[PDB]
Formats: sequence, structure tokens, C-alpha cells
Amino acid sequence: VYYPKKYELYKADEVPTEVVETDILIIGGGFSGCGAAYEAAYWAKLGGLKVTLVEKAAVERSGAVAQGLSAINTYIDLTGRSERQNTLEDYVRYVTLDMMGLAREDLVADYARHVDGTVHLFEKWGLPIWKTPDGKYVREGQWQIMIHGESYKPIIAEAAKMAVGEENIYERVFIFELLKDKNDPNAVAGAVGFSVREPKFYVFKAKAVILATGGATLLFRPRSTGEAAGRTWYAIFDTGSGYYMGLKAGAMLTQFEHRFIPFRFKDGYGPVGAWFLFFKCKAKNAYGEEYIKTRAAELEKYKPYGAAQPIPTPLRNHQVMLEIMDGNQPIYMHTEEALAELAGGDKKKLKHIYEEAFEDFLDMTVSQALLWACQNIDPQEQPSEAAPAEPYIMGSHSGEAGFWVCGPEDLMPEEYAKLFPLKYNRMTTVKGLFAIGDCAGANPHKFSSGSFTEGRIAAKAAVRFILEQKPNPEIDDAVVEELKKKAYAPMERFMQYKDLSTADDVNPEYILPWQGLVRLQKIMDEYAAGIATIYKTNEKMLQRALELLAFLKEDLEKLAARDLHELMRAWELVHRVWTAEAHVRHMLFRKETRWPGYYYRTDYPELNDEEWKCFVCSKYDAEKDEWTFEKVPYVQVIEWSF
Amino acid sequence: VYYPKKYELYKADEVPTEVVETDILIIGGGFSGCGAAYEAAYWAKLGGLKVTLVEKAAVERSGAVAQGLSAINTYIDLTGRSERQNTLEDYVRYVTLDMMGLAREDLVADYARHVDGTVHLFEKWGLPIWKTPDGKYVREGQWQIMIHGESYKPIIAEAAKMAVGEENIYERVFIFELLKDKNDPNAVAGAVGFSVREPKFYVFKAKAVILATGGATLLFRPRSTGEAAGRTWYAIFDTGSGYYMGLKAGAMLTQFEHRFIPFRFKDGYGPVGAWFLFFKCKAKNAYGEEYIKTRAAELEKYKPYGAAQPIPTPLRNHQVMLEIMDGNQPIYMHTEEALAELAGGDKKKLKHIYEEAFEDFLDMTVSQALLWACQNIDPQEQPSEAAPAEPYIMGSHSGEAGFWVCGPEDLMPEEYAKLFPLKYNRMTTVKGLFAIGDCAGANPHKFSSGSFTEGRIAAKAAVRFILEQKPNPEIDDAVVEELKKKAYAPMERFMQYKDLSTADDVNPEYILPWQGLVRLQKIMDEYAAGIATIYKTNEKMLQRALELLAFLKEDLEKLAARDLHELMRAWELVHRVWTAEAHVRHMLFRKETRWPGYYYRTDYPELNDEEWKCFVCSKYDAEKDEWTFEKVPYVQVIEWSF
Amino acid sequence: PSFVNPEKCDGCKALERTACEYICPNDLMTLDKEKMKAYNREPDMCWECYSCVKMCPQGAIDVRGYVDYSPLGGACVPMRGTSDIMWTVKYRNGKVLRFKFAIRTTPWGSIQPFEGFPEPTEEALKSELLAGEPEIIGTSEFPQVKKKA
Amino acid sequence: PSFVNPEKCDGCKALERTACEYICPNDLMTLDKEKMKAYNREPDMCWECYSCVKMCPQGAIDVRGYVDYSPLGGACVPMRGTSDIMWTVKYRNGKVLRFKFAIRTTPWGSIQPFEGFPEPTEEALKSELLAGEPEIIGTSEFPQVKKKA
Ligand SMILES: Cc1cc2nc3c(=O)[nH]c(=O)nc-3n(C[C@H](O)[C@H](O)[C@H](O)COP(=O)(O)OP(=O)(O)OC[C@H]3O[C@@H](n4cnc5c(N)ncnc54)[C@H](O)[C@@H]3O)c2cc1C
Ligand SMILES: Cc1cc2nc3c(=O)[nH]c(=O)nc-3n(C[C@H](O)[C@H](O)[C@H](O)COP(=O)(O)OP(=O)(O)OC[C@H]3O[C@@H](n4cnc5c(N)ncnc54)[C@H](O)[C@@H]3O)c2cc1C
Ligand SMILES: Nc1ncnc2c1ncn2[C@@H]1O[C@H](COP(=O)(O)OS(=O)(=O)O)[C@@H](O)[C@H]1O
Ligand SMILES: Nc1ncnc2c1ncn2[C@@H]1O[C@H](COP(=O)(O)OS(=O)(=O)O)[C@@H](O)[C@H]1O
Ligand code: SF4
Ligand code: SF4
Ligand code: SF4
Ligand code: SF4
Repeated sequence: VYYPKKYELYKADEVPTEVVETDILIIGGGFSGCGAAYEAAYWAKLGGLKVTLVEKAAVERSGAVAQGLSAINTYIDLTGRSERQNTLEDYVRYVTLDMMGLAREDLVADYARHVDGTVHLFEKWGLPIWKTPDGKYVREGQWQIMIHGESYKPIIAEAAKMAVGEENIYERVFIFELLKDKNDPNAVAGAVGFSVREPKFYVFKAKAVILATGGATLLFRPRSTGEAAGRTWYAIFDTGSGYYMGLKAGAMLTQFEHRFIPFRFKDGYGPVGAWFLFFKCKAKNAYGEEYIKTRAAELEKYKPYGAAQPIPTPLRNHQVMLEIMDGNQPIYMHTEEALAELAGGDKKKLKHIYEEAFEDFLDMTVSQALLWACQNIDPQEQPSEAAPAEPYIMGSHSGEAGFWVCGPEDLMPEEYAKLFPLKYNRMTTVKGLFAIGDCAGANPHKFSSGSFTEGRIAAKAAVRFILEQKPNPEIDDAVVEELKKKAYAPMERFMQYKDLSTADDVNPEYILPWQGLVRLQKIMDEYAAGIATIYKTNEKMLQRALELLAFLKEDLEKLAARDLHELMRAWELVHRVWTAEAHVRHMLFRKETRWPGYYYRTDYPELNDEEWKCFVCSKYDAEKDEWTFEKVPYVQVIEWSF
Repeated sequence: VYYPKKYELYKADEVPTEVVETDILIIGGGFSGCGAAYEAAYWAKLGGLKVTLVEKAAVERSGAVAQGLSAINTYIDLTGRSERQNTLEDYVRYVTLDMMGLAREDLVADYARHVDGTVHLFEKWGLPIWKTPDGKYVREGQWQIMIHGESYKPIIAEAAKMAVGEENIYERVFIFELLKDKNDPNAVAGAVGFSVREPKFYVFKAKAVILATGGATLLFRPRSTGEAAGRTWYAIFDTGSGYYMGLKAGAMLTQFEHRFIPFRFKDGYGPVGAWFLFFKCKAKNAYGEEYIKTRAAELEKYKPYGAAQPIPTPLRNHQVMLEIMDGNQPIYMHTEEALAELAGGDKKKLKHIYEEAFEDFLDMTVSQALLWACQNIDPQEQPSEAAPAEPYIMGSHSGEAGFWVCGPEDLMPEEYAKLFPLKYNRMTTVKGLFAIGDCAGANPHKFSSGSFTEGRIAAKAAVRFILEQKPNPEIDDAVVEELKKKAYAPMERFMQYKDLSTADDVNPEYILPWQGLVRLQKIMDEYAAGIATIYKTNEKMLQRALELLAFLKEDLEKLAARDLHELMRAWELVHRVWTAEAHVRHMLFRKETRWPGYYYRTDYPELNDEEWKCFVCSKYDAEKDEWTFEKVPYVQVIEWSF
Repeated sequence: PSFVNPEKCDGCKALERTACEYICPNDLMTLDKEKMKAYNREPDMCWECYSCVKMCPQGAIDVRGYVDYSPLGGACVPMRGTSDIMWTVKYRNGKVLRFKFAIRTTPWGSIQPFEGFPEPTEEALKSELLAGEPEIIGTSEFPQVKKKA
Repeated sequence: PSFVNPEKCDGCKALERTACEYICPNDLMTLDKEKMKAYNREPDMCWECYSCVKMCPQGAIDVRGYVDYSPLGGACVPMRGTSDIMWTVKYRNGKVLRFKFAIRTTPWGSIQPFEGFPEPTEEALKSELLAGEPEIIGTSEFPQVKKKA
């Protein structure tokens, strides 16, 4: 709910337009975006190309890494700088298995061979990495390393700023729509946005556009609906902006049905990775049973995935879900037994791991430490409750939802190149439009290091694309004016109908962003496998979801906004609704349950490798208002065995 | 969420106290309350007794019957005025079986032998009852008759007003605590409250007090959490005030674990009684399966409850839950097939029943008609979705939670009289304190007519009590002063700590009413068998609920209020919190699952007639702050067999 | 929830009391002394019972379905008389339905609470009979119920 | 959610920018020109990331756990320096914990993005190599991956 102190209304025609011409436009200054800005700046010199980074907030702390992070979840270690060395083949296998068999290995192997370089630079830049007395990076699990990352984003933000120059970074500018080439229907030409600090409409003309807006949160109703509606596990700052503008532009999406349900400390959603992998904490149900043991057998039906190591995340979630359905909650993270076991009676040793335990939280999810403080929970004395949160849609973490993108020429198989007019690394099916981080699908487990890295990859490809294809996109001025009118329409609608009611938020001719959001969340929660149905859905529910989303979409044309802040909220809602529809259509399309633990199709309860071991890709045609789906069979690109 | 327009703050010492002396005090002017006022006025003449009615809102529309009602759910018909005559023994059997074997039959038979007289008076006073061409009251089901009841409450309000006199009715006065006899720890002496329209503290001194505050809603998080958090199926106006004040005084509660989960049209929660019983509507899952039939086998284990006709309400719910757990939603009410079948091809007949269908909604839950209109649902063309709502605590409807009350001398068995110091009809275990309507437990299915009737019964008993025992309780001025200070404490706390933050609703030293309610709702939803777990719970979850409720109870001492409206909301929260604790403790005490469909104890999943065919009664001792429970074996009082 | 139309509202300045503020069972309707126009002070606590709409200057108050599940466009408008109530239901798609139901068969304020009832007596006070019984029940004798042997 | 302390807040004296309003990743912190004091304009959209708290004149901003699940009394207070950050965690029961973690091993604003990197070349633009590779990867050559036979 939002109650502005005072109005801040502007009519489209009263708003000044600022035109910005550049060559490479990066939308989103988070980790993937900064990675693109950094790398783009390096190669751009080859042609004196102008690189521009636009961010809706402030790059110093914007995005998922606002609080910092406690570890770098992706570090292969090909030389032995850490406590454990790994191979690229083992990493690719690990990711494909975690995805229950579906991952674009050309994309995963590609960021995996580059990721370590990025991490080494981060350290060179000042990021403090936990080290053993011997000087080795401290491993959390097999693929992660611990870090003192409270200033993780600020550091990366500095690198990007030093790379592209502050004069090429536009902050507090919300991008709401992409612009296409007047000359070509399947080529990008820039984007439009508006300031959230003053009345100013922006028109960015560019030769290449890179989507780095992060994923989408708040599409589903959370387990806390009051103030805590803001405590989303994933970045509440990311609202599927990239998904919206790209799909509207006609860029194809892939695996959009693959949402991620995080199992985390209950309510605060503090991290469990360090607790599970580093502190060796056990999770047990209300009766003291370690369910990863008692529920092992149930994974036998998921051969061979059910035998991988580690066990696929969705399957671990599935075991949790079974406990929940049987009514064996609360589920506890026995931190008290983990700390005692690790300290072995040594009080000084206990103090040390106790500090590491709190840092794990204070370095990235302070709310969890605050939760323990408010509830008087001392981790060395009592366990903490854990629970799965509502669904989130993203492609950098454990979820692989995002745009179908092209891979490197040396790894991408012919099978995966068919839908791309131009073969450039990380480019979407729309020419000149790239997608990175959460915006790029089918290659998850990128996390901080991997997302920054994927940004670098697309950045170089964008420079190469510009110098090789030499595009000269022209924006349609008629479309631009239409979008400018749409941009502030919510404010004009408010002024035009607020007199119908003595209460600004109870009007028959419009809905405010928070009202439309509450509605979206309820629809998704009740019909799209949200927490309400313990992540279960079926054809009929999904079909009803589409009917309700259709009503909501029509009502978006009657959205209102009382100030610039709420105008941004209005467009973030619009982005979420379309993202939600795509998610529903994708879940409806795939007739199987490949990721139990993430969602269940009760009408198609089994995993089907005979007919569904394929990526589901879709395209939305704005002109025809039609969604088309296609199945791309998975092919093993890298050598590895179960 | 609440955002006051402007402050309305007062300090206890600056608020004038108005003392009101009376003989019989009725707290709450709803259906049971008006029934008591009506009957009290009649018998009071015998001793020139003064009767006072206090209502927090306006009697004309206050309570559950604010919108009107579409039927009178309890009309036995012992002479044939309706389409179907019934016997009192058959009714008592019906209620006991619906309660899965547990009901105070002396209490049920008692209101049942009186109820028809109340209904006849209702018609005589102007209530239009549907009639057949032959002049018989139109039967909905076996026990209900259809009425044109849009003005049901205004009519009953007029009757009560004409009886007791307007000068004896205090509206817009919120009672928040009872007063006990200075010189007797188990006798009532009055009550305290405050105006919600002006700064005025009320002290009611009385010889007999009748709790008629209605039940409790909003203890659990609803299926809608934004504006629709206001769309509770049961009266959002009733917040367990009677439960709170009575239990604090030491009056024993009974069957407080027996909540009611209404299965209703989804979201709007429109009625299904007429649709099921009158229109012969069928409920089917997403695959056209009529679950009452497909899930019949699952009811065979309950003996003889599962073979009863009609099937007990909780069991009908249980069949619905199995479908929900299996993920076979949406569940549909096929109004389209029901209307077509009843019309039999007769277009004029169709139009007639179509108008009847809409009246069923417009006379009692307009929101459902509005929902259909907003969603373009035409009942003659498409079915509507149905779903069970969150739990509500009340004793007049299908739930029997409330105070353990004494029955009539001619029906109450010795087994049920042991806990009452004085044997007066509807008197609680606290001398001089009566409970009616939602406030009287163990005798459900009263509804409108039955609640009004129970009020009449307690009213006559209250006069008999006063004339026979000649009570003369003395209030404790010291306690009155302490309570007056507590009454306005929230306002004072707000003034005292508001300066710690630049935002009124974000303060570290206090919580506002809506903030404490959100917290209560989440606790109950997640741990006390709310919708979050499909109404399932266990000992561990319930114990955790008590721990969280303890934190909240302690925080109630730091409640803040910005105006009179919010001060009332603050006490309404206080009332709900204690009601919730009582509910949790009761569910924790009963080690069985007697009402699957209402709630499931996964740790004690079976119904136990060997050791749990008893009423669970508890007492809270404010002085010791201790709860004590005891089992009172059920005894069949009325002659009937399965 | 309910909302007030600025054009129709007049703050009941020509009446002895404010209808909406007076009738609301949840104390939501109040007056903004400034505009002298009413407003719903806490819409998420509105039961959409229509009491305010019914007891107000016919077109001043209306209801806009809760945003959680209500698409825009729907409306239910009542016209409450003395013996009947008129309803118009307007669908989002433009469909318009009209209904009329009775609400009372006697003149308002005409109730004589104990009409025909004999005076109460101390002897009667000790029985199970309520005012008007047993005849108001429809039987010459107080209804009997068989107790289990 | 975050909240500003009136007593300590000074609406950002004469500095060039409002720290809190500048740093919030969700555009929540803003100024009330009247009081000249900042406030969180939409607390239910606060992620409790503590960015505002860390970047303001110490003590001017604190966080009060979401009411949905937070009993009153808890607090986490950061003191962010240049090489490390200090934290004080106060429990509802009075317990007080103190921690200090490193946050950066180099001076702020000292990053040289392409330090030691050779200049880019049109030729290198056509390979898979990113800036600084394969050297920065630490391997003897660009990492090779076995393709599926
Ligand atoms: C609570 C939490 C814990 C995590 N823990 C770990 C960990 O320990 N280790 C690890 O390696 N990884 C971790 N990650 C993962 C990691 O942070 C991501 O993988 C990574 O940040 C994704 O980068 P992004 O570029 O795709 O998204 P982000 O970094 O979120 O960036 C997106 C940017 O786009 C902006 N933006 C959005 N929409 C628009 C628009 N319309 N116009 C302009 N700008 C816009 C945002 O404001 C933000 O600056 C975690 C994430 C969260 C949320
Ligand atoms: C949507 C809905 C549909 C229903 N449909 C039917 C039907 O078709 N037929 C039928 O017969 N029955 C029906 N009932 C049931 C029926 O309305 C009840 O059984 C009956 O109203 C209960 O009466 P009560 O006296 O216990 O509670 P109510 O009638 O609710 O009265 C409680 C009173 O106490 C007041 N109050 C509360 N707290 C305080 C306080 N602290 N101080 C002062 N006053 C206070 C309230 O403002 C209200 O005036 C329905 C109920 C609801 C909510
Ligand atoms: N039980 C587990 N077994 C194996 N890996 C786990 C387990 N829990 C977490 N992980 C891994 O540890 C990382 C996740 O850490 P978390 O603390 O849970 O939160 S995250 O925000 O950093 O993703 C990922 O690399 C994930 O694969
Ligand atoms: N399926 C059913 N079988 C038997 N009785 C039912 C059934 N459904 C509803 N009832 C009864 O009809 C009445 C309830 O009506 P509803 O329309 O569901 O809502 S209520 O608000 O009036 O209680 C009660 O008498 C209840 O016992
Ligand atoms: S709504 Fe109607 S009753 Fe209320 S103040 Fe306005 S005119 Fe008067
Ligand atoms: S509809 Fe009912 S609850 Fe809402 S304001 Fe009007 S009278 Fe109050
Ligand atoms: S919060 Fe701190 S930074 Fe913001 S205006 Fe107040 S003093 Fe300045
Ligand atoms: S804690 Fe973070 S999300 Fe909340 S107001 Fe501060 S900076 Fe913004």
C-alpha cells in the first residue's frame, strides 16, 4: 500500500524530452549490467563506441547485492587457489543435473570457463575473500567460496564507473519499453524511460541494447502480506522489466515455466548455504527426523537425477514439500547442534565460528539477524525454523527462466542456432538485443560472479556485432510520442477521475499500482502454483489464471499514479503482469512435472524424458497479440556421465 | 492498514467518566442482544428493573445481519405453517450428529422449543417470509425457510427499541472489559467501555450482565489480504469481545477448539445454502466429478457420523479438502445446470428462479453479486468457483465455540450442572454473567432466530436471578481507575513515543492496531490450522503458536492509537489475541481429530469416541495467569437414535 | 469497498445526523470537517454491506469491489423504499439487470412489542415460558420434548 | 523497515545530496520539505538492506523489523568504516553482540579497471577471450572444455 504525502503530477505534453544517442545501451546497473559496462568499455575503443548504462536507482547499491553477499557461489578454481579444485566438465554436469536434465550447456560451459577470471579481478579490486592460514580461498561447498562482501556491489560499481565514466551512467531513470528499428521489425533501436526524480522523458537511441534488469519478484503473494510483503527472498528491486520489454519486442523466452522456490530460514529468509555446506547444519522436521534421509527413497523414481551429487535442488525441495504435506512442521535448521559439533568443546573455537555464523547473515540478509534479535533466538542455544518462500522468476540463480540466447561459435551446436538471425554470444532472437544475468535463460547457477561474467561476454559480442554488422537503427518518432503519452497516462487518468470519489484510493475508474499488484499476487498465488496450493496447479487452474490476467491486463489501461514514485510502481506492475502471463502460458504448455519441489502439474505428475526433454521457447507477437510455442530438444554439448 | 486523517488524542485523566446504574446490562445489540432486550423489558416490570443495551455501532444495522439475510436457518414448524413440519427430537439429533456427536442437547432442545415463537413474532412485526400459493412458508432445506430479509435487522432493532426504550440504548460505546464484585471473585458487577464519537469513559454498574457481542473474525489471515481482507464471510464487526471479557473474569469456555470453516462461493463468499438445498445445485471438481459421491467411501470410517443424512458439515468439508489436497481445483458450483434443470425448458419459470437466485445474494452478501458483475459471470450460463474460507470462532452458526452455560431446570442433567454456582438458564460459571448467541457455546445451529431466542431465554433468567438472589455487587473503584488508564494507554503511548520516528507507523517502541492484527493473523494462519496449511496442525505447531502469541501479548502493552476509531481497533485486537490463545490452547488439549474438514491434528488424525466424547472446558485465572482444562463427558439428554 | 461521490454528498447538513457515519457497523464512514463531505476512513475493513449506500441521498455513496479480485466496471445499485427495495446490477460488459424485492409488510415504527400478551406474573417467572408463550409458538400447550430413558 | 530519527536527522545540512534518498535501491527514502526531515515513503516495499542506514550521519536512520513477524525490541546497528564494518546486535531480552568484519582490502576509488592489460585489437575482438584473459584466469592457457563425442 502506498500513501503519498503530496501530489507530483505531470501531463505528457508538459514533460520535456531528453534524447540520448549511444552505440551500446545497458539497461540495468546491477551485477550483470556492471559486468557489461566494464567489458564494453575495454573493446569499445576499437571503434570509439559510446557505452551507456542506465539504472533506475543508484549503481553503488542497486540490485540483489544491495546488502552485499557472504559468498561467491560460482568459482571453479582451475589452478588450486581455493581449498578445492574442480573441472569445467564436472561443473557443466552439476548444472544440467540440477536442472533435472535441461540446461544450455554451451552457455553454461561458456560462462564457466570465464568466471574465475572475474573472481580474481574482484579480489584484485579489493573484495576480501576468506582465506585459510595457507592462503587458500575458503570453500563453502564445492563450487562456492566465502567472502567478506558487505561492500561487494560498491566495489563492482566502482570498477564499472572507472571503466565507462560517470558521464555515461544515468541513474534514477526507469526504462519501461524498448524501441525497434523503423527499418526492421526484428531489430532493436533503443529504449524509452523516465526520471523518477523530475519531469523528464528519455529516448535512448542505440545500435545494441543489453537487458540486465534482474529477474522478477512480487508476482506471487508472499508468506507475509503486511509490511513484510517487502521481505522477498530475492531482490524486491527486480520486477521483470527485461522480460516485459524484450518479449514485447518479440524476443523469444525459454524455460519461463522454471521458477525458483528458495528453502530458507523462515520469515527473514536468511541464507542456508553456509549453514548446510560450511557449518554442516542438519535440517529436521518437528519430530527430529533428518528428512533428506527419511525421504531419500522417494527420489528413486527420478533416476538418474535422483542419484546425482549434490541431489538436484528441486528434489531436495520436494522432500521438504512431502514433510509439509504430511504435517511434520516446523522444519528446523539445527544451528545449535552444528555449532557445538564444530567447536568440539573449544570455547575460543566456538566464538570464532559464532562470528562467522553472524557474518553470513550480516553480510547479505540482515533481516534474519534482526529476526533472531527480535525473537531472542541465539543460534548456539536453539534451532531456527525454515521454510520455502513463494516463487520467483530469474535466470542467474537456481532458476533458469529468461530469454533464449545465442551461445559462442565454438560451443553452440547447430541444434541451438536455428532461431537466431545473427549469431552473436548472448544475443536474443531480436537483432542487436542482448540479454544477461537473470535476463538470460537456460544457463543458471551464474550468481554474482557468473552474472557479471555473462555481462562481459555479451558486451564484447555487442561491440563485435556493431563493428561487423555496422547497424544504423532508426527510431519511429510516431511510436515514441505514443509511448510518451502512455508513460504519463497514469498521472493524467488520476487527474481526470479523482473527482469521482472523496478517497484517492477508492475509485471506480482506476486502480493504483499497489491495488493491481495485490490482485496479480492473488491470481498467481491461487492458480499458478503459489504457496496457497503448496505449489500445485493444473490445466484448469492455469487457464483460469489466463482469464483473470486478461481482466487485469485490460485494467492496466486504467492505471493511475499520484507521483513519480508511484508512476514507476505503475510500470513495474505492468512489467510483472506480462511476466506473469508468460510464466503461466509456459507452465500450461509443458505437460509434465520435471521439477517437483518447484511446482507440480497434478494432471501430469510425472517427469517425461520421452516427450519433454526439451527447452520450451515462446514468442509474443505484439501486432497479432499471439503467443507461439516451440520445443527445442536438449542435446548434451559437453562430455560427462552420471 | 489505517491512515487517520487527523489525530484525536486524549489522556485518561482528561476524559470524563459517565456512570450508568442498571439492573441488567446487555453487551452488544445484535440478534441475540436485541432478543434479550426485548424479553428483559417484558419481565423487568415484575420488579421495576432497569434494562440497558450497549452497542459499539448502531443497532439499526449492527452485527452479522447488516446486509439482511436470505433465510431464517432455524424454524422447526410444529404445526405445519411451512412446507415441512419437523419434531424437536429430530432437530436435536440433527444438531448432535452435525457436531460429530458433541452438543449440549439440553441447551439445543431448549432454544428449539422456543424458536418458532420468535419467528412468528418476526413475521408479525413485518418480516416478509416467502410463501407458496397455498400460503405456506417456503422451505429452503429441512430446517430453513426463505425470507425477503433485506431489512431483517432494522425490523428486529425496532422491536427491541420499542420494548426497552431508546433512552436505555447506548450506541457507539465500545465495551472492553467486565467489572467483578469487589467482595466476590466469581461474581460480575458491570463493565467498562468508551465512546468512539467523543472523549467519554463509561462505567456500567449492574446486577446481571449478558454477553451478546457476536463471535470472532479476522483472527486468521483471509484468502484475500489487501482491501478484501475486509471480505470475511462471517461478521467482520465481531472480534471476540465477549470471549475476551468473559474469560478474563474467569467464566469457563467450552469447545473453543471448534472453529467453523465455511465453504462458500470463492472470494465474495456468497451463500451456498439456497443453491444446495433450494436450487439443488451440484458442486464438482475441475474434472466434473461430484465429490460428495466420489469421496463417499472416505466417510465410512466415521461411525455413525459418516452415514448420517444430511452428512455432517465438517465431513462435507473434509470431502472438499481431499479434492483440494489432490489439486483438483477449481471446485465449481454449477448454477447454470441447476437453473436449467429446475426451469425445465420453461423460460418464464427460468426468469422467476433467476430472480430468486439473485435475491439470495442481494438480501445478504451483495459482494457476491458485485463479484459476478465485475467478472461478467452469468449464473445461467457459467458455473462459479467455490472455496472454504479461513477459520472463524463463534457459537451461533455451524461452530459451537463459546462459554460453558447452564441449561433449563427441566432439561439440564446433573452431569452438566456441576460447574455452575447458580443454576440459571444461560448463566456462565461466573455468577450474574450470562452468554448468548455466538457467546454461548455447545449449542450451535441457532443462527438469526435461534440467537434472538437464546437472548430471550437468558433475559428471563436474568430477571428471575435478580428477583430471587437479589444480587448487589460492588465494583472496585481502584480497578475502575486502573482500567480507565489502560483504556486510553494506546493514545498516551503514541504521544509519548511518536517523536522517535518521522513516520507514525514505523516506530520501535509501539505497534499500531493493524500491525498487531497482521501479526496475529500470520501466527494463527501458519500455526493454528489456518488456510496456509490446509487447516492442519500438530502439538509442535500449536506450542510455537503459544510462544509467538506470548510475544504479541507482551507487545499489546505497547499498542498505540491515533484516534478513537483506532483506539477501538486496538482493543478489538486485544480481544482477538486472547480469543486466539484460548483457541490454540483448546486445540492443543483435545488429542483427536473429531471435525476433519474444520481442522486436522496430524499427530492425532482419528476421531476418538473412547476417551474424547466429552466437552472440553477451560478456565483462565487472571490472578494466577493460569489456564486449567477439564473434560465433561457428553450424555445424551433427548430421546433419539441413529 | 464504499466510496462517496463529491457531487452528491452534502454532509447531511440539512439533517439532524449524518446517515453514513451513523449507520456503518464498523465505524468506517466519517466526515472531513474541511470539505464537509464523507469518506471511508479504512476501506480494507469494509464488509461491503451497503448500509451506508442504502441510508444515504440515493446517489452519494456507491461501492467499488475490492481490488484484490474485482475487475473494474461492475456495480450493484439499490433504491430502498418503505415496503420494497429496487436493485440494478451492472456488469463489466454492460449488461444491466433489474430486480425488486419486498422488505417489510407493515408500516415502519408500527411494532407493538407485546401486543396481545398478558401481564407478567411472579408465578409465570418461574416457568420455562417466554413472553407470549405457548400460543405464539402456534400450539395451545408448551412444546414437549422426550428426554432419554 | 527503515525509519528516520527526528532528533538526529537534519535533512542533510548543507551537503550536496541527501544520502538516504540517493542510495535506496527501491526509491523509498525522501524528504518532507516542511519538516526538512527524511522518511520512508513506502515501508512495505523496504527490503531492509540497510543501505540508507549505512550511508547516513550515524544514528539518523535505524531499522525496525517488519511487524508481521517481529516482536519489538530487536536492533542491528552498523558502523561502516573504510576497511571494515562494525555491527552491534541487540536482542529483545537485552543481550548485546558485537562484531567487526573486513569490507575492502584496497583504498576506495583506487580501482584501475584494465591495469596491466594489453590494448584491445580488432583481431582479438574475434576470439572468445575477454579483457585480461587468459592471464587473469590463472591457467597456463585459455580453459578448454571437452565437447560431447
Ligand atoms: C537475498 C539474496 C542472496 C543471494 N546470495 C548470493 C551469494 O551468496 N553468492 C553469489 O554469488 N550470489 C548470490 N545471489 C545472487 C546474485 O546476487 C545474482 O545472481 C545477481 O545479482 C544477478 O544479477 P542481475 O544483474 O541479473 O540482477 P541484479 O543484480 O539484481 O541487477 C538488476 C539491475 O537492474 C535494475 N533495474 C530493474 N528494472 C529496471 C528498469 N526497468 N530500468 C532501469 N534499471 C532497472 C535494478 O535496479 C538493478 O540495479 C543472491 C541474490 C539475492 C537477492
Ligand atoms: C454473511 C452471513 C450470512 C448469514 N446467513 C444466515 C441466514 O441466511 N439465516 C439465518 O438464520 N442466519 C444466518 N447467519 C447467522 C446469523 O446472522 C447469526 O447467527 C446471528 O446474527 C448471531 O447473533 P449475535 O448476537 O451472536 O451476533 P451479531 O448479530 O453479530 O451481534 C453482535 C453485536 O455485538 C456488537 N459488539 C461486538 N463487540 C462489542 C463490544 N466490545 N462492545 C459493544 N458492542 C459490541 C456488534 O456491533 C453487533 O451489534 C449469517 C451470518 C453472516 C455473518
Ligand atoms: N543443502 C544443500 N546441498 C547442496 N547445495 C546447497 C544446499 N543448500 C544450498 N546449497 C547451495 O549453496 C548455494 C545457495 O546458498 P544459500 O545460502 O542457500 O542462498 S543463496 O542466496 O546464496 O543462494 C547454492 O550454490 C546452492 O546450490
Ligand atoms: N450441503 C448441505 N447439506 C446440508 N445442509 C446444508 C448444506 N449446505 C448448507 N447447509 C445448511 O444450510 C445452512 C447454511 O446456509 P449457507 O448459505 O451455506 O450460509 S449461512 O450463512 O446461511 O449459514 C445451514 O442450516 C447449513 O446447515
Ligand atoms: S454520504 Fe450521504 S449521509 Fe454521508 S455525509 Fe454525504 S450526504 Fe450525508
Ligand atoms: S458498506 Fe457497510 S461496512 Fe462498508 S462503509 Fe458502508 S456501512 Fe460500513
Ligand atoms: S537521513 Fe541522514 S542523510 Fe537523510 S536527510 Fe536525514 S541526516 Fe541527511
Ligand atoms: S533499508 Fe534498503 S530498501 Fe529499505 S529504505 Fe533503506 S535503503 Fe531502501
